[PDB]
Amino acid sequence: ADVVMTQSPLSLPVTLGQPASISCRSSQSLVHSDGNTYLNWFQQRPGQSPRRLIYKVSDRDSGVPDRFSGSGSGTDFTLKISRVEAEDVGLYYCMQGTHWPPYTFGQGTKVEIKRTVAAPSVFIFPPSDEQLKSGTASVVCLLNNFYPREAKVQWKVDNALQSGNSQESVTEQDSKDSTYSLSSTLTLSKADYEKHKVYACEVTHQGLSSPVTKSFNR
Amino acid sequence: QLQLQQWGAGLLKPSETLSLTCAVYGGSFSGYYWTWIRQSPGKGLEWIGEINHSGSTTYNPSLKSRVTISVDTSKNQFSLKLNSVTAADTAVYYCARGYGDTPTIRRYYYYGMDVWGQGTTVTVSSASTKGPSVFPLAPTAALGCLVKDYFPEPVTVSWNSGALTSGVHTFPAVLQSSGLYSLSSVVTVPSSSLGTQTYICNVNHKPSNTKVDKRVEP
Repeated sequence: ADVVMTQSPLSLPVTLGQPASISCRSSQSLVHSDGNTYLNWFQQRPGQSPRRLIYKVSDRDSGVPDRFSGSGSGTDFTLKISRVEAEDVGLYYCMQGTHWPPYTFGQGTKVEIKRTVAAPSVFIFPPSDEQLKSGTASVVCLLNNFYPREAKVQWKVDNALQSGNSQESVTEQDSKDSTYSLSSTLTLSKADYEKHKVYACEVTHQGLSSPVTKSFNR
Repeated sequence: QLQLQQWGAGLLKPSETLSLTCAVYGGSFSGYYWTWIRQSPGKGLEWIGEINHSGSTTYNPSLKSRVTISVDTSKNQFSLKLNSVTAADTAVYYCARGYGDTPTIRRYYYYGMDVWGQGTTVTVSSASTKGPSVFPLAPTAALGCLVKDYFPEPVTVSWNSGALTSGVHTFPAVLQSSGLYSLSSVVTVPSSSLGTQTYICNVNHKPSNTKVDKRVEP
C-alpha cells in the first residue's frame, strides 16, 4: 500500500509580509527503522525544477532563507514561512522518503498573493464570419482582471443552460495588479449555432453582488 | 555543487518509447541513487524509479512493466526508457539525485532529491503538425484573437508587432478533444482608441511555417 501524503490547504493566498503555514499528513508513520524521519519540502517556481528547502523534517538546505522552517513528527508535518516575500509565490510539496517503492509526494499547495476583491469586467464575443465557413462556431466569454480566482461561468443560448460544451483557461496572477483573467470557450457545430438566436454568458463572482450578463444575437 | 543536465525527445506518438538521458557533473557518480521523477497538472509529482552505480534498479509498481532505467559509468550518465506511451504519459520529466545508497549515507548525509535536472517537457499525441486558423474577437473595450486547431505547441502571439503590450492577456493553450491545441489572446484599450488606432494580432507557428497577421476591428 502506497503512502498517501495529504497537504493542506491546496491553495494559500497570503498577505505579503504575513506568516504562512502548510500542513502535510501521511497515512503511515514516517519514522524509519534507522530512527530518522524522512520528510522533505519543496518550492517550485514557474518553469523551474523543484527546489528542496527542508529535509528530514526540520533540516534546512544551505542557501535557503531562514524564514522557512519545518517541524512535526510521526504523521503530522508543517512547513512555516515567517514572512512571505514576493519570491515565495509558487508551488510547495512535501515528500516522504521512509516507505519505498515508491517515494510519494503531496498534491501541492499553491502560495499566491492575497489582495482585495475585484469584480471581473465581462465581455462576450460572437463567432467570426471567417470561422463559420469551416463548419464550426466558437463563442468566447472573457472575464478580465478579477480577484479572487474562484469564478463561475454559465453559457446561455436562447436562454438555455449548456453543459460540457466549453473549456476554461486562466492567466497566471498578474505581476503588477495581482488579478486573474479567464476565457470560456463555447464550442458549437455551426448547425446548433444558426438554429438559435440569442447568446449570453452569465458570470458569478465574489465581487459581484449579483450575476452580470453580456449578450448579443445573430 | 553537483549538477545534472538532461536531454531526449519530448514529442512522441502513442506506442513509442520515451528515451531520456541525464549526465552528471561536479560530484562523484557514486554514493546515491540516480532518480527519475515526473510532473503533470493532473497527477502532480510521481517517482518513476532509481538506479545505483552498480546497476541495481527499483521501480514504481504502477509503472514497473514499462520502465527501464540504466547507467553508463564510463560516461557518468543514466537513462530512462518508458515504453508503450499514451497521452496519459504527458508530463515534465526530471532526473534527480536520490538518497545515499547505503544505510550509513542515507542516515547521516543530507542527500535525497536535493539536486534536479532542468526537466524535459514530454507530450504524447497521435497528431501531425498543423497550423492554426486565426479568428478575430471583435468589440474601455476588449478585443482579441482566437487561435484554433494547431499542433505542436507553441504559437507566438503579439500585437501590432510588439508595439502593443499593455493590457494583453494570452491564455494558456488548451488541448482540444481533436488532439489539437487552441488558445485566445486579448487586449483592453480605451473605447476612444477604436476610431484612431488599428489593432493587428501577429500569430506565428514555426513548425508549419504559419504566419498570420489578423486585424481586429468593429
